[PDB]
Amino acid sequence: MNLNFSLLDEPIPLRGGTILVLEDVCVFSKIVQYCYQYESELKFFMKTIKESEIMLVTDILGFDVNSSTILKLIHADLESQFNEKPEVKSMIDKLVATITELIVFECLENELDLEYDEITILELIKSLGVKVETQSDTIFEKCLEILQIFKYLTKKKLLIFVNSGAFLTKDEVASLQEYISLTNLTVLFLEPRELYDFPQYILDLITKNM
Amino acid sequence: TMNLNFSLLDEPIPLRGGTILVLEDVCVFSKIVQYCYQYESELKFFDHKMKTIKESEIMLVTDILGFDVNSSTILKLIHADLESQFNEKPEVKSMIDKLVATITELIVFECLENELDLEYDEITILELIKSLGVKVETSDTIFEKCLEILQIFKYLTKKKLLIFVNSGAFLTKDEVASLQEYISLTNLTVLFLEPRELYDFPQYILDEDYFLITKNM
Amino acid sequence: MNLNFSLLDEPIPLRGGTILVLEDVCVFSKIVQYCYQYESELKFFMKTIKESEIMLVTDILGFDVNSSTILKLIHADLESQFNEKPEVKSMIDKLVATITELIVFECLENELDLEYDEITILELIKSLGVKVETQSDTIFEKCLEILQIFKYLTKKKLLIFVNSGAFLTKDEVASLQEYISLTNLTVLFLEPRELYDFPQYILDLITKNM
Amino acid sequence: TMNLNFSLLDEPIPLRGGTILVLEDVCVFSKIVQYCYQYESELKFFDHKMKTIKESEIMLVTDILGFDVNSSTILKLIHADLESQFNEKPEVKSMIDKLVATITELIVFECLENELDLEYDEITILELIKSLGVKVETSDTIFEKCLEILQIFKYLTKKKLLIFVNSGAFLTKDEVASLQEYISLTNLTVLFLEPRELYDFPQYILDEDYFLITKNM
Ligand SMILES: [Ca+2]
Ligand SMILES: [Ca+2]
Ligand SMILES: [Ca+2]
Ligand SMILES: [Ca+2]
Ligand SMILES: [Ca+2]
Ligand SMILES: [Ca+2]
Repeated sequence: MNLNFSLLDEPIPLRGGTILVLEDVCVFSKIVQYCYQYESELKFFMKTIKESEIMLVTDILGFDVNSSTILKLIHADLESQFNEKPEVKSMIDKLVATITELIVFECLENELDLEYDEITILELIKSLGVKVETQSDTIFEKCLEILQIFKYLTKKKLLIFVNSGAFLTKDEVASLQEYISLTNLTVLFLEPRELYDFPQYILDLITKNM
Repeated sequence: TMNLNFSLLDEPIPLRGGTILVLEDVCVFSKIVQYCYQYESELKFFDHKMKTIKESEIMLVTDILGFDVNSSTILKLIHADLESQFNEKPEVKSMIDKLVATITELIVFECLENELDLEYDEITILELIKSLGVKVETSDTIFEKCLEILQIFKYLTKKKLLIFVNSGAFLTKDEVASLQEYISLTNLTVLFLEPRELYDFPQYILDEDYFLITKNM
Repeated sequence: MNLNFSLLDEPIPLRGGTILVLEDVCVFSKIVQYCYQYESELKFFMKTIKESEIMLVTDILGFDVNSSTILKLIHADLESQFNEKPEVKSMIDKLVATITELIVFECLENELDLEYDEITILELIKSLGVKVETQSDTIFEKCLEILQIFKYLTKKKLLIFVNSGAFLTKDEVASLQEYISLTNLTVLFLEPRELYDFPQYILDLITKNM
Repeated sequence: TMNLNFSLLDEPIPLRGGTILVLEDVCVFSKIVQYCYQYESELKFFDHKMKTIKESEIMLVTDILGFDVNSSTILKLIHADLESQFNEKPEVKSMIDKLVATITELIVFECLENELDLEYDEITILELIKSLGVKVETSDTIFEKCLEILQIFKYLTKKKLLIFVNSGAFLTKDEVASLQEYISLTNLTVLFLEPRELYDFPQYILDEDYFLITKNM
């Protein structure tokens, strides 16, 4: 896909992980703003990328990777992990039947006439309170987690990181780029300065280290 | 055992077991029914130790079909109750613990396998009970719903008195009898507030002047 | 409109306030039930009356006349009462402008740059906490209030009172019937015994006191 | 006045007025930024009386455009604040009371006229303030939003320290200057955490070994 705005000679292609450097403070500021307020001067497309289809990250530690929407997707994912393990899943079914059986007995014994449905694997997973751990995150760890929840969000097409290179070591930028490619994601890193020596675009428009 | 008293009453009307109280004057009937709804006040219910029966200890029914046997208040009581049955069979509890610890590891196993750094807390018995969807079985007549209400009333130990308002009009003579039989066996204390005599069962009758007579003893 | 079910020789017409007596305990019970569970053996129509279009009252003191939906209608009603009093409404506008003016001044004086919209009559009415008083109701008073909120509910077509005559004096039944007719309502009173000497239907099917 | 200290620091870095702290090593920068987010802990902020600055007394910003000047937390503070301005002008309060009592009667008048038996409570100043929809005016640049954030930070007396993270990258030299001027006039205590030197302003610079030098004094 592509980024374009009127002052570009030609669209900036966005394939996999793209590092875009805006060395002029005023233009760094304006482009970050247009991204933030995308709806618009700046265009991503040759169908246009809707606003809802873009996720923008400026505060890494503050970004919520444990939204109801994401947890649902994680939990579903975990359940589907069992569908590749018929032997183990069947055992779980048997453990839950035994549990169900002990509970239904307590129901019979209760003075009330009680009824019930069933306990599901998904319900067990929800009850266990599974979520992404983030309390201890380093900034790099959290970047990875965002990438990883991003992959679940089939609706979202572009992830944009704002001014994040400053927090990452060379090997860390390396590790993130590698994960992006392995996962077929599309991610834009908006930077105010050249980010080490990775392939990257620079508007003063050139490319460096290809 | 129990007592119903207020200002205009010559004597307190005793509530023992199932009691049919006929308020023959419309105005008296409405007054008393209204007072029950407004209980907090003019009219008093108290046990034999002269301890007052509190609002919260009374269950007041006029809309039989509407009464919700599966109210959140009730379901929470039951789920808690089920959990506690477990907490009194240490061997069964132990079994529950082993099964949940194992299902837990198996799930956490998939968590580790997952790309994401995942944490979690624990699965509790209450959570299993709530996930299984335990609830009170649900009755295709008003008489049948009355029995159910009685069963719930007996289940709820904190509710001490059940008042049915104007329900006689819905019950055959055999049904009234079935009701009072259940009430007898299970030792309930139930007040049937009626606007007129209810067949020929023993019952109190209170006239225009709040004078009490019994009938069919 | 009409009530019908298979055991009737002919539909029972429902015009204004109708008293229907079911002297057989078993049939009183069954018909109350079918009303309760209307969706169905019992028919009200020659288009059929949808279930949502019927309001059923068995517990008079317990019925909620202060629902969000009703309050909205009451409050709107009150506002529209002002639209027939241009002089007074204009004065209220002037009182509220003065209020607005004192508040906006406090806004100017506040260190923050503050903005605002306007205070409306409807907002004043909501803020005042206007609702039907019910805490002290006698059963008769409450019957009247239900009738009175019923009139607001343009969607609802039939109100049914179950076994309520027992609570009402002759003059009270009289007063309710009178209000029903004056307000062009349609109301069914289901009774287990003859209700004094009003015009009424009786299934043992006859009419009495016409 | 204020101090930033922790384990690896030779000396505590003083926070007086507007402070630009350059952490030149990526790892140090990330470590410190991460520690600010996790503040509750390794890193300490304390005033001159050695009283600790609490989590709640710090305002930590990285996402400038995202900061919500009209948060429910803030709006409640402001509305309360507006009410209290009234409670200190007895003559104006008095005027407010008269106007509300009159509008009230006029409304209650329509209530009496209404068929329904209507009750009500009262209209309060807070309710008028909230009905009028008072809120903070809203800025079409990041620099402009920074000023707004500073204005809010000054307004919130319980917030004692403001930390901007990596915001230098967005500001021209004249804008940084405008910011620190506002901070000076209004006496704010602001920490700018930067990954590299910020133009040629006075600033602390902390190296790989947590040795501190000042620059451009
Ligand atoms: Ca289930
Ligand atoms: Ca983590
Ligand atoms: Ca849990
Ligand atoms: Ca408004
Ligand atoms: Ca009233
Ligand atoms: Ca109020």
